[PDB]
Amino acid sequence: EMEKEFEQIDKSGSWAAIYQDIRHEASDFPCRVAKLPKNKNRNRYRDVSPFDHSRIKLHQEDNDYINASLIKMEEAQRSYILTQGPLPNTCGHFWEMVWEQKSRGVVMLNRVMEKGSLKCAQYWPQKEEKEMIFEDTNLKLTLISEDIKSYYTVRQLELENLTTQETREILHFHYTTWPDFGVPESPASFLNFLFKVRESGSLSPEHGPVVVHSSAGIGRSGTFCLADTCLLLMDKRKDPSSVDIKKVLLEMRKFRMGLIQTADQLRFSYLAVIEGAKFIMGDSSVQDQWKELSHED
Amino acid sequence: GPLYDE
Ligand SMILES: [Cl-]
Ligand SMILES: [Cl-]
Ligand SMILES: [Mg+2]
Repeated sequence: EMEKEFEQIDKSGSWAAIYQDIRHEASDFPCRVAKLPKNKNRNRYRDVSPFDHSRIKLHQEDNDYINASLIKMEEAQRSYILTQGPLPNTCGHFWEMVWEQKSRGVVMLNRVMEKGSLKCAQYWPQKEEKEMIFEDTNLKLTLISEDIKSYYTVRQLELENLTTQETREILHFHYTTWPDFGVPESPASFLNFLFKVRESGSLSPEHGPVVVHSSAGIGRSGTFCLADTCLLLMDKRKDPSSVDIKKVLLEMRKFRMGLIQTADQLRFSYLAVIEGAKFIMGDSSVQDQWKELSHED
Repeated sequence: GPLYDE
């Protein structure tokens, strides 16, 4: 089914039509808290807000608002937190969320500067000896080490809660070559990165939900989570071919608006899942073939 | 404000 559908849609040049139908059929729920006048400076884009029903709340009497949503894929048995790229005044709120939700990993799919414009604050330290202290939420964040590859970087960060005196290791999975409104260089380089996240244990149910972000926390981020989710379903279902990508994406859109921003991201998502299915079907060797193909040197 | 889609 899935692979035949990709064919017919490509044959038809109907990607745009298919993607527009998704847009038209997506959920609409209220975002009243996001829209409160006091939260204007907590929102990067006017047109990207969390639904009230799925918003992550900060453990704060002051103002519990962050632009972040919990995507809870019931059949897949995986949750993700999708958030915007934090603003200069929200970096503290970001790491407070990571802390309160017990996340292990943060997946960043954007750069801080894209096409000449600041898309995301510099929310993590670039140098070991220049740790960050978030005064408002009483957190400290230290770069321990990093592993730079050709198209992504993995960082080991230590997050300390200054109130409770506890520390946690956070893994930062940063895809540094995925353009805004664009797609990865290939399914293999995408999968190699996704499988690296998976193998780190950051997506395990013993931790809180991964935080996945881009600039808005919907386009690239949507692409990443939809692939992962579909590949999970492929592995759980009696029939691996029953996975309907369009349905899985409308399901995710119940939780955060606007996931997958272009038709070509939608198409890439299908490519990824189709290729990724070789692993799921049992051929655990193809991981090594993605690694080599991705040119991570 | 800025708009992500556009
Ligand atoms: Cl208000
Ligand atoms: Cl960057
Ligand atoms: Mg140095």
